[PDB]
Amino acid sequence: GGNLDSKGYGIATPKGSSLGTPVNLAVLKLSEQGVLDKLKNKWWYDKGECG
Amino acid sequence: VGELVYGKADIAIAPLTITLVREEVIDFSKPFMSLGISIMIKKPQKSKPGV
Amino acid sequence: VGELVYGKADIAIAPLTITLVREEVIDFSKPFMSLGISIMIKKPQKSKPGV
Amino acid sequence: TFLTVERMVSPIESAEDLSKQTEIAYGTLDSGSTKEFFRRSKIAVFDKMWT
Amino acid sequence: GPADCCRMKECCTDRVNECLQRYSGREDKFVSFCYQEATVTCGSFNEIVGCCYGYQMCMIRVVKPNSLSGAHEACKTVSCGNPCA
Amino acid sequence: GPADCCRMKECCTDRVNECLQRYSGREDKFVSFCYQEATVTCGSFNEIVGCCYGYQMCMIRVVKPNSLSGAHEACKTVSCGNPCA
Ligand SMILES: CC(C)S(=O)(=O)NC[C@H](C)c1ccc(-c2ccc([C@@H](C)CNS(=O)(=O)C(C)C)cc2)cc1
Ligand SMILES: C=C(C)[C@H]1CN[C@H](C(=O)O)[C@H]1CC(=O)O
Repeated sequence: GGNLDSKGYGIATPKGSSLGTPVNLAVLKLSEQGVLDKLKNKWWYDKGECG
Repeated sequence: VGELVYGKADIAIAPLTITLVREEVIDFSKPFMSLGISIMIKKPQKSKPGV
Repeated sequence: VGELVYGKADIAIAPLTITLVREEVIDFSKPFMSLGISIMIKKPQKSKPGV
Repeated sequence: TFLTVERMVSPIESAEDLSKQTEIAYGTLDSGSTKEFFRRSKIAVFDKMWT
Repeated sequence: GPADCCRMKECCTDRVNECLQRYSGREDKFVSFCYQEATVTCGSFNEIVGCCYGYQMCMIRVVKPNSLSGAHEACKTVSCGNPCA
Repeated sequence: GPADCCRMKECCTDRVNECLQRYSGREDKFVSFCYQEATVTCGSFNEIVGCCYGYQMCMIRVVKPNSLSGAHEACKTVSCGNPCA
């Protein structure tokens, strides 16, 4: 069946940290460049033992 | 989250689900992965053709 | 985006896609809807095969 | 053979197939996030498609 | 004409700095904006990366309101990183 | 550990020149060799391109035997071109 709810994971940083915006922009760039996708395919599917 | 609030860690990278309660105390980056609550069971045997 | 940057509008609510280029100029809330680039075509018709 | 022709599947099963064939023309909006995604994209298939 | 590396960097830092100067006192907000403009004017090998990525990041994390001059002077020598991806 | 651009370029020219100094009179022949070694020592974003491509081409086309010093002094300011392609 489907999913009960739709949500997501994320990188967490303390409020008022200097790292927050750089990390966020990094996640965005990685997202558009397809790095995240390629990474998931690497860890989840590509070596997948079923079929 | 606790280690982040009390300053025992500068950043958190892990399958940390984004929730309102956590978003109140900490800062979440834009989500790097999408998921949802789903149901897992044991795959059944082939139902056989039948008549 | 322009109306927001140049201060003709306080907030923007619309199917506005999150992009790095936009995340640099303005601030995006956590995503309220998930989507992706997809392919659309004309569905074939098997109706009225005839004798 | 005819009933296998009805049973035939996958005219286009993926974005890549569009890149592989010139018979079916395809496009995006005159502007907006999709076109820009294809323009700025450095990953092979989408690049080809953009060209 | 011909594209360079060093030229692109020096131009990048200078254009970013000159841009942030108009936004003085709100400076910490507009770093990405001015970096966008600078990438446009100075050009970039990868539109996503920009003219100098490392300088952008350093500025974004360091810059505090009205602290611009010192921040830029500290960050302008930083390595830009890989202008490919 | 980012490799920047400018640092890599100045390193490239310096290593190429310093290498070509070792071969006297054969300078025009060993340009590609020294460019190879220099790309090795300074690293490159694209192994094929090398640290600075435009400088390599400039040297190869300019450099004549015993003409090393002037040729290098002329060629070290040239645009390197696209480092990723
Ligand atoms: C633009 C990209 C940086 S991205 O979209 O943020 N990340 C890419 C990644 C594959 C991804 C893409 C989309 C989503 C996603 C997940 C959920 C939702 C809605 C249904 C709820 N959003 S939320 O953030 O979980 C919630 C707490 C409000 C909307 C978008 C999660 C992860
Ligand atoms: C419907 C339009 C014109 C908008 C909606 N989202 C995209 C955007 O945020 O630009 C555009 C569509 C697209 O680019 O395919």
